[PDB]
Amino acid sequence: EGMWLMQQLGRKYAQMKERGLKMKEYDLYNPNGTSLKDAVVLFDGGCTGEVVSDRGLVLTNHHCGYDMIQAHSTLEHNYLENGFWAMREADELPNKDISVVFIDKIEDVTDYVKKELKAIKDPNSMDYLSPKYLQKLADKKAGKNFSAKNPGLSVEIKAFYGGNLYLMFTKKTYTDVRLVGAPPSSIGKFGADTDNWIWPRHTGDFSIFRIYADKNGNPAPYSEDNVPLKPKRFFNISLGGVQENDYAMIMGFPGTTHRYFTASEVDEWKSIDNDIRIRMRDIRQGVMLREMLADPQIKIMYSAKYAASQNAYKRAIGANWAIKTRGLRQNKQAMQDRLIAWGAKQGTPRYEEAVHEIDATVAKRADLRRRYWMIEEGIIRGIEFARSPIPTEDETKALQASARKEAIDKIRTRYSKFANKDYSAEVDKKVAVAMLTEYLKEIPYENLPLHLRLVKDRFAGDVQAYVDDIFARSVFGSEAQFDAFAAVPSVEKLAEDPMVLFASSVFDEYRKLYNELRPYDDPILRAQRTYIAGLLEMDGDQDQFPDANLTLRFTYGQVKGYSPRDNVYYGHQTTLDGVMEKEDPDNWEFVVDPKLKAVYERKDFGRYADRSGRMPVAFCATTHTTGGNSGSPVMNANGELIGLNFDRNWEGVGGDIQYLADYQRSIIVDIRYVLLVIDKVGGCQRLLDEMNIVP
Amino acid sequence: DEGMWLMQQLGRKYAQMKERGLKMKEYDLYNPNGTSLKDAVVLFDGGCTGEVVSDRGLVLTNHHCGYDMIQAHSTLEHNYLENGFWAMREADELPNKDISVVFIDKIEDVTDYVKKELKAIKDPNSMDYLSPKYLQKLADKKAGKNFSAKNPGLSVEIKAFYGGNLYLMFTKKTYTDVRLVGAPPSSIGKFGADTDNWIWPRHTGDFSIFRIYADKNGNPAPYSEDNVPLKPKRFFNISLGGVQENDYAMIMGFPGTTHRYFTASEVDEWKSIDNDIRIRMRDIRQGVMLREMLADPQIKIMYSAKYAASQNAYKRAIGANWAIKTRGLRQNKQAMQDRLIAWGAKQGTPRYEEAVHEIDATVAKRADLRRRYWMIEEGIIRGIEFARSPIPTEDETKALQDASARKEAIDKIRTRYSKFANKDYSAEVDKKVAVAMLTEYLKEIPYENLPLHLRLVKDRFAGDVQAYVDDIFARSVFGSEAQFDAFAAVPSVEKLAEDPMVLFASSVFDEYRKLYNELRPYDDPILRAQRTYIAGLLEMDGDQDQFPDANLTLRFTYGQVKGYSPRDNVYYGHQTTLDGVMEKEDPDNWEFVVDPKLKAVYERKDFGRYADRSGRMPVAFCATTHTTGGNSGSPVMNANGELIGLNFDRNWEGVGGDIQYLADYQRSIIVDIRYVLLVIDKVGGCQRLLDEMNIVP
Ligand SMILES: CC(C)N(C)S(=O)(=O)N1CCO[C@@H](C)C1
Ligand SMILES: CC(C)N(C)S(=O)(=O)N1CCO[C@@H](C)C1
Ligand SMILES: [Cl-]
Ligand SMILES: [Cl-]
Ligand SMILES: [Cl-]
Repeated sequence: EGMWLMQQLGRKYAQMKERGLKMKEYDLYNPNGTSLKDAVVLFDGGCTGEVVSDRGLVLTNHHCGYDMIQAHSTLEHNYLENGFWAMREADELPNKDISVVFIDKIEDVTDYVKKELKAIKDPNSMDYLSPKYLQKLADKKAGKNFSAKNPGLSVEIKAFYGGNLYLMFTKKTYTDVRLVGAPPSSIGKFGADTDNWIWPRHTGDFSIFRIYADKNGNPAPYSEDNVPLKPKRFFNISLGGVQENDYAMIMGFPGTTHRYFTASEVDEWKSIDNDIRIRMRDIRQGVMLREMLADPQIKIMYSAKYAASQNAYKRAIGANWAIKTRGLRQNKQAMQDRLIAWGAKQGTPRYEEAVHEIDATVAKRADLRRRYWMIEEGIIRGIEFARSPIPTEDETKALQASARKEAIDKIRTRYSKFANKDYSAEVDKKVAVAMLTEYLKEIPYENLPLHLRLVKDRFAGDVQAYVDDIFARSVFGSEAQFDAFAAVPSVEKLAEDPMVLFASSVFDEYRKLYNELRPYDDPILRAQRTYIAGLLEMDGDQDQFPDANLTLRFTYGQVKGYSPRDNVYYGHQTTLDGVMEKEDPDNWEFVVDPKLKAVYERKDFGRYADRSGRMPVAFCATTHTTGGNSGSPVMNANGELIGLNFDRNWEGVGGDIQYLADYQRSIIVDIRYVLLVIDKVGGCQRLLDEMNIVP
Repeated sequence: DEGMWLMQQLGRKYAQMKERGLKMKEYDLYNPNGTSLKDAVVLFDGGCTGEVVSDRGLVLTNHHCGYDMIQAHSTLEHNYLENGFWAMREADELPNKDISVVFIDKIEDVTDYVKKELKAIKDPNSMDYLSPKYLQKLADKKAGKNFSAKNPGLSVEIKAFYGGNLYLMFTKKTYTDVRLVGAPPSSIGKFGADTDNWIWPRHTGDFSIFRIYADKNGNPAPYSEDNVPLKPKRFFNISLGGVQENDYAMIMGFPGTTHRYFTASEVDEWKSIDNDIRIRMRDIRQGVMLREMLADPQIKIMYSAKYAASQNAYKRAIGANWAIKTRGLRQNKQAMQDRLIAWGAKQGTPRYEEAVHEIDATVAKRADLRRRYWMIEEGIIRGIEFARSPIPTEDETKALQDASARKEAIDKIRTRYSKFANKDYSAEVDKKVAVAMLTEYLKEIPYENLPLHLRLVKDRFAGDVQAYVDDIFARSVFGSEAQFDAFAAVPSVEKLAEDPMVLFASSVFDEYRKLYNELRPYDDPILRAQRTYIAGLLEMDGDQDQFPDANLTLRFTYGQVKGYSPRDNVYYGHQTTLDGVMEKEDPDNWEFVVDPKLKAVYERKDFGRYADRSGRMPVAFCATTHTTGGNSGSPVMNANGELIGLNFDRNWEGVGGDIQYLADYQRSIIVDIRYVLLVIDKVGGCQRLLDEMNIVP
């Protein structure tokens, strides 16, 4: 059920041992010594990774190392499509802007932070959650020249439990992290977007990196003189596999959860956030799909934009399914009613006052939040010409010196980036007509961005005419229209341009709504500090975990499938046979790598197949994970690596608010499948040889 | 693999059935010389199965089987199709015109008699051995002089089995006064609607209730207010004990057709011609139709039924091609024929190998013609609505060329034009469908093989299909209402003779008939070779584990209540529940609306004695019985012969089961009798129907 702090391992250890954990507590996490925790990294700011060799080899997801694989891909060596396998360490590719973070030490600094906070005076101060304020406290505690006396090391203080607990992290950051191996995208991204959030899953979602450092193992930026890192700890690879009900545990960096939402916040999340995102994205995607299916050239230009819109659309559908069917609202209502009854018995009304302040803030910001999501989903991300060029103050105060030619070159560069090889003005006019028709039906005239008032006032309610006019008269409506403006540029032409006025008008409303809504966050945050303090004082810190905040957490559960619906059971494990069942050579998402298909036909599974002779691919577990847990190590009862977490089923996405024991699962790529691909597909034996593989 | 056995085969199967769980005595299930459970099974309205469930002639069948009767009695004031129907007294049961129920009174093996009569061979290539006219002359000769007059209600029929190696005579008793008694609302009767057709898990309460009426002596009689309910020889007892995984289950019914003795070349032909063309052409047709229906709500109303009708055999062809691709159907037919050929070589008889060779040679020779036939049938005949536009008859053209018969000819042509261009016809949607369908057709069928009018695409329109179609509608008398009325005011034979739509329709129907007539002669050598082929198969491996092909005659099948794994890591259990109906509820999707009375029964758990041991309300179950079209409405029996459900569908993964039974995928989809009784009770409130049934604890 939870995403536990490392400090909470002592308190959960007996429950974990009862659930099957065999390793000693301090071998998993030791606050004053080397432990398994030391082999876990924050990979490139938002993923998790793990050290799997004494030479700094790192495993993470294919989708986590995707940008690095793509940056090294060319028409001559397309690593994204064919995979990449460095046959020697010297052939491993450096990556600019990459990092791996080790959590060297973790310390509870609650009393220190709370004592420092007593000097505030203003009760409503938000310094208790300020990264700038907490960094000044972290620097004071670590010392004046800490990073100079301890190179590669840095300190950070974070708030937990709404500001009721503070931890200081000492981090070791390495920035020379090289690409070592990757399967082809047909394996690494087998499901592609069709299987995203889906279980059963048949994706070999892994990539391999290596941490490099100076001669002493200290962090150093890229240098040809850097040597592989010999770490304090690395994971042993298990080849024993998994069976149903086996104990499994994960360490990683879950980003965000909302476990302490009031019932009113669940209602708001459903009725505003999710319903607007679902309604607006379905309109956008519907027009886009019609156009992509009618023209193969439109499919090429819009495939990535369509897939990017679908990802959070599916998340919102899964989240709304949980609100509708798993009683999330009701369970938050029961959680807050229990605290209110306990507060009434203790003679302390502050918990009931805190829940009331959250409800009153939610109810007061309702119309504004609705207007914000409507413009963000409907226009800001819904219509491409909302992000068309807006001339700066510097650019107009140049057009009306020879700096007129420089202003036009800057505007031209932005026009060329908006109307790029993937932009269709015709598809965008169609999407805008459907999106604005919905937007104009939902947002009253007095609440519209100023330019949108022209639909009723100037165009007699004809949205199609309004959109046609924007393109017909705008300097960004076509290449010929821009070039005619660029030849004779007037600031009066730009100031009256229908597309400039639309873009300016919608961004002005988006910012005015953002600025008006920002003040409502603070009373809710302040009330949550009191609310969570009451919850913890009443039921304790065990069963109720602190919300995820991109910090190192552990979660434990079992390898177990689930029943998605009446008479249907999804087991705990998928096989290579499932990849072959899904093969469709004329659908790019489900093409099968010929070397992999041959391994399957010949049953060349070696030491990686299960006892039945079947090749496993992926498994699922009752661990509690979220975004940020991509690439996380999945451990055995003995702490040996059995897989990498890479996704979670859509039925469990409401698990960020309420864990769903009968539906929520972490989707994990089996480590045996990872090794079979490195071995029989990549032929990269040296990587197998440097890992410590246990029989 | 698993079969559809003749009643005659119950004796030789009985010990296997008993070891698989059957508890009832052989002659209680079927007895050729007495009353048995076979006497409670009926052929319902020519193509469904039904069963008698009371001593007062009450009959259960599917909702989709009694659908036309429920619809014929529905009005805006009493919409029985939508709200259900529950006659609260026998006098309130509604008569139905053109309905029938057929009882299989006697079944007799007449093989020796038919084979002796056949020896009077004028031609050794005669097809009389399979002729309904010839076999009826033999049935009439055996039954006697005016048998129908001496035994009113009874009739005799002889059918060929095993490709003409076995003949059975059936004595049938037909009743034509069959009244509507009860039906759930369509939201229960067709809950999955087209989305869940061929789908397991399934949550549909697919049942309807009728009653057989007869004269005072229980003899068949057409509808009369003086008719009384039939007291039958036998009826099914209803079980409330339910089902559990691995329980024995058996069915009796009338499966229509199978192709269990196809050669490997016939499987290849079925895949590469029949199925690939139907799939390719229907996907083009459906794709254009769906885009138009999604862009215009009025087009969705007009084309929903045509779209759904096209999809049904399209999904069947996809499921059948999945089996050919993944279950080795071709290979298993090849192994079946190679084994017979090896055994024939050892026996010194080359006739079996010669028979398989004749089938292969006939299949290979008719390939181009059969491809051209399926291409025109799927592509144009079925694919394009203006192919079925009016064609003036020889008598209509003669009437137009000096009498009052001119206005008679115009009124007949007008009636046909009005039926073609009806409230559901869109000329614009049809032009779009025709442009996509003809583009595919013209790419597949060479110029010299085209219907004559289609040659104008290359010759007159420079290959522009859109211009050719636009021209058909712009210049045709049937292109619009105003164009027809202008023709009707000044009709000339010459206008009709040069009409582009008339020429298109005539041209495509001429080619369709020429292909049909050229292909028909190839059926006979295959049929004659199959008589020898199946004779060899039976002489070699016996009439024990190879059943005769289905031919709309009474058969039994047995298996177990068991689910299956459709794909890697996915398991579909053997039983669905009322919770599955509630999970599927979508009030703004007509297919998945839930009846408010049913939703209340679920919320209150008002399941009575109908719920399972765990308090869950069962809906449907699936079994390893071997069924096909014609088995809708079939009784599903317990090990004791008690009714446990009604068969109503089969999963798409098992549709290849008409050629090769698929033990790990093929299932019969059955509505649980506990759910039927729950709906009659808590939804219909029709207690009298429960009271007349014999319900066993
Ligand atoms: C194949 C596509 C079109 N979908 C039906 S889906 O399975 O991806 N589905 C996953 C989650 O529920 C929906 C939001 C979409
Ligand atoms: C998109 C898919 C999942 N279908 C809804 S389907 O109706 O096309 N399909 C159902 C399974 O059996 C096939 C023969 C047809
Ligand atoms: Cl380290
Ligand atoms: Cl012979
Ligand atoms: Cl099978």
